[PDB]
Amino acid sequence: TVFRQENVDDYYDTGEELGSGQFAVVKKCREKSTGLQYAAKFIKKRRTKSSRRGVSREDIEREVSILKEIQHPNVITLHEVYENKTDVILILELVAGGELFDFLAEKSLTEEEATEFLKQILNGVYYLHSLQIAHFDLKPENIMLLDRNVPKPRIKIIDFGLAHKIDFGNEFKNIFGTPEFVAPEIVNYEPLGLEADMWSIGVITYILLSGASPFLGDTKQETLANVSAVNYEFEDEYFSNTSALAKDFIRRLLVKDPKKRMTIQDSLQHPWIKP
Ligand SMILES: O=C(/C=C/c1ccc(O)c(Cl)c1)c1ccc(O)cc1O
Repeated sequence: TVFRQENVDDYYDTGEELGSGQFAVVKKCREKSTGLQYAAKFIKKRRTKSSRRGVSREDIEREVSILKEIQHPNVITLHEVYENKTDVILILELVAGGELFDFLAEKSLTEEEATEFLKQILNGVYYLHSLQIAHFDLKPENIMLLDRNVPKPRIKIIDFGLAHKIDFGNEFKNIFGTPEFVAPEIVNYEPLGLEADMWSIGVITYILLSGASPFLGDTKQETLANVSAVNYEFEDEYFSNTSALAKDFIRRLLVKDPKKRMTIQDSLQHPWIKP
């Protein structure tokens, strides 16, 4: 599938950089014809078949195909896609209130603050899972706020670079996500489904309530070994005034067997969440 091959600079002006990774950079931008503002994600293309630099066209097309399907308050909206010899450029909804990763460093959250964020994450994931889309990269870096200067900020899941359609209940591919947040089946290179996202939600919830990462080791290999062994505990110093029901919610997500883990619907009916 081909994208718009006019020069993006003829239609947009770019500004502040919003983020930067191994194969992508995201810049704030403004569409010349409308004055509306967006985030432009420049993805470096692979230059040869057998290369390890850049992103394969199959991977780029999968991300675009998923973004084109989704429209929900808690996920980004794709506006346009351009390309040239070097890059695919996704023009995405601008979310300018900063990361969930940065806003937490300003403050642990109370259970009310945590559940206000968490309920929005669960709503966005409920939408994705209803469409059989696994995100495969849920972590604070990928959760951003629309406006951080309000008491209950609204959030959006802002990237879909590892997301996959799960039309057979599982997909058998390597997911090189962040060790602290990936489920045991990712660590063990097993078939992957929607359940992997629910594990990641459990990790996010643990961090929201405590400020501490449940599986983090001193090296990536230690973190991955901790995940596979489900080597985590609730430290009293961090959880002494956290409710038992909040711990129960986490405990039912950080479950090695994906079939025994809470689903997204289970998580919305769990007594900590259900109104
Ligand atoms: O920084 C990133 C995300 C940014 C962002 C910020 C505001 C927005 O509205 C939108 Cl859509 C995205 C990023 C994404 C993918 C990747 O591979 C590497 C990265 O660094």
